Amino acid sequence: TEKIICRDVARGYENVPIPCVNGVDGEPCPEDYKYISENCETSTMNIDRNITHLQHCTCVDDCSSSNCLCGQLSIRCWYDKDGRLLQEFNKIEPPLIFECNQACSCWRNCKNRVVQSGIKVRLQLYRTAKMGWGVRALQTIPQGTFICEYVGELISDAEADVREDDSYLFDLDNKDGEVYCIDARYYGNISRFINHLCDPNIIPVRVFMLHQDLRFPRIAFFSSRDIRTGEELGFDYGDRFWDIKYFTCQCGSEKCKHSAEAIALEQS
Amino acid sequence: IICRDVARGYENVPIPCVNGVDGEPCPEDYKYISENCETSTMNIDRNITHLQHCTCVDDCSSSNCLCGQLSIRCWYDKDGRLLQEFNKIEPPLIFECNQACSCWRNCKNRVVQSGIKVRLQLYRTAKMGWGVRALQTIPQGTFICEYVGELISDAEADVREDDSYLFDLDNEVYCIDARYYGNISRFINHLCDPNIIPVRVFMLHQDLRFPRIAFFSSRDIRTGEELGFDYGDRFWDIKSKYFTCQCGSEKCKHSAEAIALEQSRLARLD
Ligand SMILES: COc1cc2c(NC3CCN(C(C)C)CC3)nc(C3CCCCC3)nc2cc1OCCCN1CCCC1
Ligand SMILES: COc1cc2c(NC3CCN(C(C)C)CC3)nc(C3CCCCC3)nc2cc1OCCCN1CCCC1
Ligand SMILES: Nc1ncnc2c1ncn2[C@@H]1O[C@H](CSCC[C@H](N)C(=O)O)[C@@H](O)[C@H]1O
Ligand SMILES: Nc1ncnc2c1ncn2[C@@H]1O[C@H](CSCC[C@H](N)C(=O)O)[C@@H](O)[C@H]1O
Ligand SMILES: [Zn+2]
Ligand SMILES: [Zn+2]
Ligand SMILES: [Zn+2]
Ligand SMILES: [Zn+2]
Ligand SMILES: [Zn+2]
Ligand SMILES: [Zn+2]
Ligand SMILES: [Zn+2]
Ligand SMILES: [Zn+2]
Repeated sequence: TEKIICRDVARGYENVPIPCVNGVDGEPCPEDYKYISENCETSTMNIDRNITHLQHCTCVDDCSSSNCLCGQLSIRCWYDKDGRLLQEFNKIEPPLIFECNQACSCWRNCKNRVVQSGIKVRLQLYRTAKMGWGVRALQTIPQGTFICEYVGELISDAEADVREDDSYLFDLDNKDGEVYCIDARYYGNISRFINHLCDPNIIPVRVFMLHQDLRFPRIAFFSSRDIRTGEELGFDYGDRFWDIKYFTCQCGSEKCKHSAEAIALEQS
Repeated sequence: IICRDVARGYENVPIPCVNGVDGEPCPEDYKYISENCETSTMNIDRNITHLQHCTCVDDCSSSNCLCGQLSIRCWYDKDGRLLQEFNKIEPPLIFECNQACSCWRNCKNRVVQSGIKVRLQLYRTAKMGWGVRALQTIPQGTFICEYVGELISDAEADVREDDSYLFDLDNEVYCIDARYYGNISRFINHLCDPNIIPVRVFMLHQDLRFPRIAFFSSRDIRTGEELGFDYGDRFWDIKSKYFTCQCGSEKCKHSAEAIALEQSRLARLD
């Protein structure tokens, strides 16, 4: 039978509790990491936090106009009235989102402040059948809804290359510059338990909020379609992960590109 | 009511602005910010491994909370008010719980980080310009607001024309300048009979160069009563050559009447 291992893995740091359940085996709630709601540093990253370096808008409205400088920096503001990404949003090659900040003239509740307002959907940490821990939806989630942020430890490329466990690295590669990582192995949030799906229902987006240091985008997961209740969330880890990894994909999708069956067909 | 919220929704509560004295509109010669900002490379030590934290599995109400111990004892009661025994003359540093603690976000040692809870008003006074008054009764030791401004160096503070909004952070001295960037606390006037006290607090970082200033009530504050702290003699030694105190207290130490009595006491002596 299924039991509640923990009422809130986030210890009240989120807008909503993120409980933990297991109805598959006798493995307890994971405790081999530190839950953090916001990205942390373990060495000086010299993030540019200078308020005068912030590009901002002069909006006296709710930032719903074509004239919002912040919306313009993002090509257009991609959020609708309810905070969901527009259907026209490029899901394959997504643009950078520049949310409003503390230097804008607008209010804290303007239409360009979705990711900075945190988690709004009901999520659950649960034990899967062949992928260990996973994250599923406790409610129906419409397409373009913000889910959560890929929160971890901000580390350099030189540091990522010295780490034994690389199963929690998110790459932050820019146009023509530096390489920085988010490692969610020692420090991370709920997104560290999101598994790979060959048919994914969430997409990662590079977002800027309180700072605009281009070497440090924050990763926001948005639904890439309508998600049913109980449905497991997942994004494509990329071919680099499957080229690196010892274990085959257990997503079980009919359109699975990284199963042992699919791998053996490609080699043949 | 001239403005519904001077904080543009950045606070837990709206901070409205009123004027029933003159024709001056609500102030717009500054940028409202809910949190301290930087205008130069400050590099506040934000390394999570450098954080002193507790191992509390409870709500941090015990004598065993390391964070409470760093603060001598946790000075907050069940309701988040400072204990009566709290040294109001020479206050200790408060080390609130942080993201490295094992406790929950709603533990008993997280008062200042949970922001403004009292209903405040920005209003026009009779002889002190803009001031901040209470729209509710406030019990002693209640957290009011933070002295939010721009984080600047001593060398920078010495190069600034307007020094009427500087808060000193001495331990290498740093300042909070609330002239260009600031919050509601930038309108808190000086009172010779003060009802609020400043306290140095540490929360998400423990870079001792940058304590955050928290204002707590020093006594029970009636509704409508203007909030104010003692700016210190250093301010009145600077600013007396230009203006005198208008707090109107019977125990006023910086009124033109008090200044003229001291100069007459010295001329009678030597
Ligand atoms: C297979 O998993 C990844 C391995 C990665 C990896 N491997 C290095 C190889 C050298 N190795 C040394 C001990 C010899 C250290 C580890 N390196 C890097 C950056 C790349 C730029 C240069 C610095 C390092 N990123 C990775 C990202 C990976 O995940 C990809 C995204 C999907 N993740 C899954 C969970 C969250 C999102
Ligand atoms: C009169 O107000 C103050 C003036 C100050 C002041 N003045 C300097 C003098 C030199 N001057 C140069 C043109 C030569 C530049 C300005 N300097 C400093 C520090 C001292 C240590 C080294 C850096 C500078 N602190 C001050 C604090 C003050 O307020 C005290 C508290 C009350 N405030 C009221 C609002 C909120 C709290
Ligand atoms: N589609 C998939 N097939 C098999 N294993 C998967 C998978 N997706 C994720 N995993 C597992 O999850 C790791 C990435 S982090 C995901 C959280 C993890 N399942 C946990 O229990 O902590 C992968 O390295 C692998 O161990
Ligand atoms: N007790 C007092 N007597 C006379 N002026 C005062 C005062 N307390 C504060 N002030 C005024 O307030 C300044 C500090 S900032 C306080 C906010 C200010 N009253 C405003 O309208 O913006 C002082 O330099 C002085 O201009
Ligand atoms: Zn705008
Ligand atoms: Zn806006
Ligand atoms: Zn904006
Ligand atoms: Zn698969
Ligand atoms: Zn504790
Ligand atoms: Zn605590
Ligand atoms: Zn603590
Ligand atoms: Zn006075």
